[PDB]
Amino acid sequence: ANLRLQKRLAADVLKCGKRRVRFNPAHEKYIEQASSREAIRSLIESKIIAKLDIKGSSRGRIRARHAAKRLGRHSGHGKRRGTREARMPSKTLWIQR
Amino acid sequence: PNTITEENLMKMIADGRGKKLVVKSCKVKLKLRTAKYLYTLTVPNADDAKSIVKGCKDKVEVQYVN
Amino acid sequence: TANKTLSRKLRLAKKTKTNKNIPRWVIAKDHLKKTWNYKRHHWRRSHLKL
Amino acid sequence: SKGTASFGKRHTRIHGSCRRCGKHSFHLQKHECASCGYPSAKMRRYNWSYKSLRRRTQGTGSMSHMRKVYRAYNSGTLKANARKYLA
RNA sequence: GGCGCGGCGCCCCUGUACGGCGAGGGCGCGUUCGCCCGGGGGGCGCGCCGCAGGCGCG
RNA sequence: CCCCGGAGGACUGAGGGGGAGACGGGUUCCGCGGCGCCUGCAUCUGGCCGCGGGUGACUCGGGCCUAAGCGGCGGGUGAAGACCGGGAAGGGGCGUGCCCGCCCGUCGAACGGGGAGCCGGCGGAGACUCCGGCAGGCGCGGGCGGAGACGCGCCCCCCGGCGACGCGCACGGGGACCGCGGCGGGCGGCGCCCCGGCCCGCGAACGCCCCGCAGCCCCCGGACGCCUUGCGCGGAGAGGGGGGCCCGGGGGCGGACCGCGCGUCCCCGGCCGCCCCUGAAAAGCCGGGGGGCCCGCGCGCCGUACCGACCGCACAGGACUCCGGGGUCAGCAGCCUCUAGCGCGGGAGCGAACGCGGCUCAGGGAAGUCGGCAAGCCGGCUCCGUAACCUCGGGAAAAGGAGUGGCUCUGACGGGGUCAGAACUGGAACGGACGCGGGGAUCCCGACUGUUUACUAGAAACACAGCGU
RNA sequence: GCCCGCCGCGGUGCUGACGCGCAGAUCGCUCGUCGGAGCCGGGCAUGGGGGCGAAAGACUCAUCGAACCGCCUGGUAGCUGG
Ligand SMILES: [K+]
Ligand SMILES: [K+]
Ligand SMILES: [K+]
Ligand SMILES: [K+]
Ligand SMILES: [K+]
Ligand SMILES: [K+]
Ligand SMILES: [K+]
Ligand SMILES: [K+]
Ligand SMILES: [K+]
Ligand SMILES: [K+]
Ligand SMILES: [K+]
Ligand SMILES: [K+]
Ligand SMILES: [K+]
Ligand SMILES: [K+]
Ligand SMILES: [K+]
Ligand SMILES: [K+]
Ligand SMILES: [K+]
Ligand SMILES: [K+]
Ligand SMILES: [K+]
Ligand SMILES: [K+]
Ligand SMILES: [K+]
Ligand SMILES: [K+]
Ligand SMILES: [K+]
Ligand SMILES: [K+]
Ligand SMILES: [K+]
Ligand SMILES: [K+]
Ligand SMILES: [K+]
Ligand SMILES: [K+]
Ligand SMILES: [K+]
Ligand SMILES: [K+]
Ligand SMILES: [K+]
Ligand SMILES: [K+]
Ligand SMILES: [K+]
Ligand SMILES: [K+]
Ligand SMILES: [K+]
Ligand SMILES: [K+]
Ligand SMILES: [K+]
Ligand SMILES: [K+]
Ligand SMILES: [K+]
Ligand SMILES: [K+]
Ligand SMILES: [K+]
Ligand SMILES: [K+]
Ligand SMILES: [K+]
Ligand SMILES: [K+]
Ligand SMILES: [K+]
Ligand SMILES: [Mg+2]
Ligand SMILES: [Mg+2]
Ligand SMILES: [Mg+2]
Ligand SMILES: [Mg+2]
Ligand SMILES: [Mg+2]
Ligand SMILES: [Mg+2]
Ligand SMILES: [Mg+2]
Ligand SMILES: [Mg+2]
Ligand SMILES: [Mg+2]
Ligand SMILES: [Mg+2]
Ligand SMILES: [Mg+2]
Ligand SMILES: [Mg+2]
Ligand SMILES: [Mg+2]
Ligand SMILES: [Mg+2]
Ligand SMILES: [Mg+2]
Ligand SMILES: [Mg+2]
Ligand SMILES: [Mg+2]
Ligand SMILES: [Mg+2]
Repeated sequence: ANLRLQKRLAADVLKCGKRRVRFNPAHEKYIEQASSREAIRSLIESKIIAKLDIKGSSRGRIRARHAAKRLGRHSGHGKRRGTREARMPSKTLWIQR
Repeated sequence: PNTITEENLMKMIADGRGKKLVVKSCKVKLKLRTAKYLYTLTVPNADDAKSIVKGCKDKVEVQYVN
Repeated sequence: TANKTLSRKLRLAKKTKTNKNIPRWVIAKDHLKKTWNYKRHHWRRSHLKL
Repeated sequence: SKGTASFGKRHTRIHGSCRRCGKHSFHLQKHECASCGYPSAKMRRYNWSYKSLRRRTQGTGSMSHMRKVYRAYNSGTLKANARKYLA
């Protein structure tokens, strides 16, 4: 009933945080009977224990706004917060020329 | 670890400087374990054949492919 | 501290070693009613200065 | 903030264990004990504190040698040995 | 004082729903536009009905 | 059950309620068991209680060196306790007997100096320490080449070197990070669209070969040039042609998937600027001049668990330092977030006064009040336009105006964004949240930046450069 | 020893909260400063009629117009209580 030991042992083998380790709701009686990395390794084999993939952040909208910005969109005076020098330093342009 | 030319390899053999040789199949790697360094040679199997015809009987060679 | 001299280590070790209760067979043998060893200590409320 | 807040800046040891008297009284910076006076050759004793005197003195320890010598004198053969020597 | 729950209609509030089809500066893409459409959504007011509604003490 | 599991909904928001150290604590660590005490509610939870366990080093630190200091020194002084101190016949090599010699501390740094370590794995609790593999350090035993810059055994006296050092806006190079595509493998959803979403594609210390901008040096020869963002350099020998040395780095072979970019952090390089400020020492190791002469074995002692579990009588206080992703953006600001982590003396119902933290209010606009206290107005970016006075540096964002979204296009700079312009369009809207000066005319005091009554006084008080005795 | 502004360092106003506190000095909003007479950590030095002080009689371990601890000391009181 208390399965904090197996959760820490499982995240150790899978090399993941304890938040991304999932146990099959049934077959739980078995997880309770494990106390070693060896017994847990067999459970990750039978598939009773598994690790969820990380959930990154979709960049589809970001890639779209960048495409529009390379076309001249979202870049007028209402969208600029920093000054012209902070956005394009005068010395950088002089050195290039 | 370092790499070696075959004549220096035979110098090492002939003056008993190695403790074990390994053949690795893949161009074949010949791996020689001496006191100081591990020396490696790369030769085609045709040349491995003659190097082992010339292999030393005071010398344990072990094969390896997997 | 993780970086301690052997002398402080040994005096701390003795405090830990002697922080114990009276054996029950000792209570029976010596015919005691007081059964608490009042020289015990607990790390949360102690001020061992060793 | 001269009270409770100032109390939170304490992570130093002022005194440590004395090699002679064993108390938490040896000053780690002045290198001299405030209870028994070590490394002085003589012990720190003051007549304005007889309770301090009684706390650590002759008799609060084992008295092992003196105990044996006194019993030997009072009831054993020691004064006879003295007569044999002083002949 | 056998309540209410849940509907249906009226009446109000907001301001014309998604989608479909057919104008749009421009170079198959396209903000926006017109029609279906005073529409769609919502209700703590008004009117009429499936599930229901009258409890143990003293 | 507030414990455990699954599913959902949220939060902390990389200066973390994350991952780890120093100090302090001292067993709080781990496994099994439990609820008498504690866990201001409960508990089957637990840093609580019982029983067993637990921290492994040639290479990490301590031990050594010296800093600011502290102690010791024939003696000196004082009634003593004790305090003060160079003017003393002050020790070494060996091998007899010679020779050299002026006189302290194996005290003081777990951040300074200091020979030498990387990867993979295994456990309930330990790892740069174990195991396997691969190395490194310190020890002990069986006289030639070149034109040249340069290349290829010791011992004593003296001359030197390394160790060994400030701050700064820039500029340049490497590493890590981060992105955009391709290609391989796997997911998720899917009312319509979707080759448009998500996850994984890894390479150490060490050894050999090559390659390394700036910088310093050699040879020829003898001059209206070379060159940086900035400078700077040359008859005390530039440019051009050919070479040498250093370079915390990179590549190839060992050890053992493919391209292309802006930026961030860290270290390094050559310069330039600054000072009535000029930015430690020693052990240890080495060079010069003069003179005299491969194979084996080993590496002792101490720390190492865990914790903001520390101090405040137990606690919204106090408590040093590492590492630092994405989007918007000038950004280590605010707001949302991947990874990781998830307590905070307990819950339910009602929707009174009053209070505490907030919001909006017609018409007027300081009439309120000791007093505009409190609140509100202003605020980003671009363009326009800016007075008195002044120590000529300022005042200055003075005051005041106008624009700013989305979409479709066009031009300029050598793959990369910036800057400029036009048409169309939307309640007559656009820094749409967030972030973010209200302004002006004067009088008194003190020149200014700075300091202060820890806990009722931040000022006109103190300090200050300057001036004088 | 320039200006806006983050962490940091400080502490203006609300004479706000609290004031049988979260706390024997804290919390919220607002505010000063932010390359310097700047801020922080460890080691070391100065000892009570003495130290240290950009000076407030400030600070010297919740103690300061003279610290704390034990003793002289059951100090003396024409004064208050019993
Ligand atoms: K572009
Ligand atoms: K420890
Ligand atoms: K404690
Ligand atoms: K305080
Ligand atoms: K002392
Ligand atoms: K238990
Ligand atoms: K005398
Ligand atoms: K004296
Ligand atoms: K020492
Ligand atoms: K030292
Ligand atoms: K130090
Ligand atoms: K050290
Ligand atoms: K140094
Ligand atoms: K020389
Ligand atoms: K350890
Ligand atoms: K009520
Ligand atoms: K009332
Ligand atoms: K008024
Ligand atoms: K009035
Ligand atoms: K006001
Ligand atoms: K304005
Ligand atoms: K626009
Ligand atoms: K003043
Ligand atoms: K200033
Ligand atoms: K001032
Ligand atoms: K005051
Ligand atoms: K004040
Ligand atoms: K002030
Ligand atoms: K004033
Ligand atoms: K003052
Ligand atoms: K601030
Ligand atoms: K004040
Ligand atoms: K109030
Ligand atoms: K406060
Ligand atoms: K500033
Ligand atoms: K002094
Ligand atoms: K002092
Ligand atoms: K005093
Ligand atoms: K006193
Ligand atoms: K006393
Ligand atoms: K006395
Ligand atoms: K007295
Ligand atoms: K009197
Ligand atoms: K009196
Ligand atoms: K009385
Ligand atoms: Mg400029
Ligand atoms: Mg001290
Ligand atoms: Mg319509
Ligand atoms: Mg959040
Ligand atoms: Mg535990
Ligand atoms: Mg309770
Ligand atoms: Mg070392
Ligand atoms: Mg060190
Ligand atoms: Mg561990
Ligand atoms: Mg240094
Ligand atoms: Mg550890
Ligand atoms: Mg009035
Ligand atoms: Mg002033
Ligand atoms: Mg005050
Ligand atoms: Mg300034
Ligand atoms: Mg400022
Ligand atoms: Mg009396
Ligand atoms: Mg008295």
